[PDB]
Amino acid sequence: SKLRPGMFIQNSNVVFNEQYKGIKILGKGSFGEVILSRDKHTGHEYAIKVISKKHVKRKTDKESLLREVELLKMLDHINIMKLYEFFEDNNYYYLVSDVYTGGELFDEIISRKRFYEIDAARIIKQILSGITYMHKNNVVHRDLKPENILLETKNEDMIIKIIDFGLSTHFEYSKIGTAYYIAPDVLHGTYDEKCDIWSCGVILYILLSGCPPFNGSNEYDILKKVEAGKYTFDLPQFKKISDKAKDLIKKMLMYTSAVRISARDALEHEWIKMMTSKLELSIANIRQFQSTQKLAQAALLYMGSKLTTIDETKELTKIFKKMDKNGDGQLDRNELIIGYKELLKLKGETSDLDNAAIEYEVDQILNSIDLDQNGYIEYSEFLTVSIDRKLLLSTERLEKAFKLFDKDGSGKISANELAQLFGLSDVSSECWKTVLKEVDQNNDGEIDFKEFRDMLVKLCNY
Ligand SMILES: CC(C)(C)n1nc(Cc2cccc(Br)c2)c2c(N)ncnc21
Ligand SMILES: [Mg+2]
Repeated sequence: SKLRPGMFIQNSNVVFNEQYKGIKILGKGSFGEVILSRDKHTGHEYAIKVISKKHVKRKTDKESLLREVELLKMLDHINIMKLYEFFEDNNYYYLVSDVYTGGELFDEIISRKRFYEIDAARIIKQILSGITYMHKNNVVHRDLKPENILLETKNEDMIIKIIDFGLSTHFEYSKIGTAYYIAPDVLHGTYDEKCDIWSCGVILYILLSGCPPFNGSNEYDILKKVEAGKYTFDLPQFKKISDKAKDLIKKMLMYTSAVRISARDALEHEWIKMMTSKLELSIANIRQFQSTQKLAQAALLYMGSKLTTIDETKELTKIFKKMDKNGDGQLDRNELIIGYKELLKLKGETSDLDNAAIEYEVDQILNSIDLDQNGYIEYSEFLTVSIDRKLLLSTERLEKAFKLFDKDGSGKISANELAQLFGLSDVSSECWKTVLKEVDQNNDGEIDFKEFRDMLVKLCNY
């Protein structure tokens, strides 16, 4: 968790397979992190997903994965992520793909001023076209979420790009919005290509209403409704939505996979052929549903970072204690890096990419401190700044998620929305309510952002 999006590593000179030079971290996806990399010889830029062998187990043998890759390399579709190459070392699996500067689908949608029914039709059509092509070539996604649906460019020429296709069949860990889209076929272990239709049917339902078919402020609550398969159109949003659109959803959300509509039949459905041929939807509900998920995970990452950083601080202090032989408290720049590495060795786990992140971590803390030019640093001061910087980064991510959440709000969070946020964060109702008392002083039932953060801090303290 030492690699953040946007961070440059080209000074570190990290090379993958002796031909791909790491340059910029684009972020993190399924099973690993994605790194912008340039070809050492040609100069092509690529996106490389870095899956580590220690954190992520493999569900299949080495022969089957290679055959799957060779199949994915020969597949070309406008809505499917291109896979150029697969390789591995002692610590990582590497997947080389194209660079998509667009971003997630639901993010671009809630960044727009408004959303129409025709827009949702064009989006679904591209998705189904990609799913159809992959199904014809016997490839199943199994894990289709709005996170796995990107755009090629920042446009308008909207081009949907489906990613992580076929990765879930071979990989498994050894986020928060996954239970909404998972098919009952997968939950029963007996899945086929029809599960991707279910996932797409759920997305269409959300694109049209702004609300999940199978809702809940908790994974167990959501998965129970998915298991039941009981959904409805009893919403104010579906009152203006065409019967053609409802007919498509009904066919895609069939519990029995044999009865469930296929990808090509859905692509040739009456609703798509009419709406994408040659009425404005609730964008507020989509924005509410998306930002709530984003703010909730930002809350988890905040509390997660603060709590994790404390324990490693107590761990690095022990290590730095055994390195400070004169007891002056000052350590070398080289000694600080060694301490970080000895933390990993005592945990079993270093890699050159990992060593690069460590140096970057150390330097960024040293760049925040008025350094004495004797070459020595107080490690207590070092760890203190380390804590504050990680707290600062967590707040900035919290500010960005809140900005999206409060686009058309009163600047405050309700008491109900906290229940939805902390519910998805698996936080006990007795916990955040007791903290809400200390945070809300005028008993308004509503609180601003600073007060919301104070809650997260006090929760790490309870
Ligand atoms: C937003 C971010 C998480 C940084 N991401 N994720 C992917 C998807 C992806 C999926 C499988 C293998 C690779 Br390479 C890349 C991806 C991409 N293909 N291009 C640019 N960013 C990407
Ligand atoms: Mg010393």
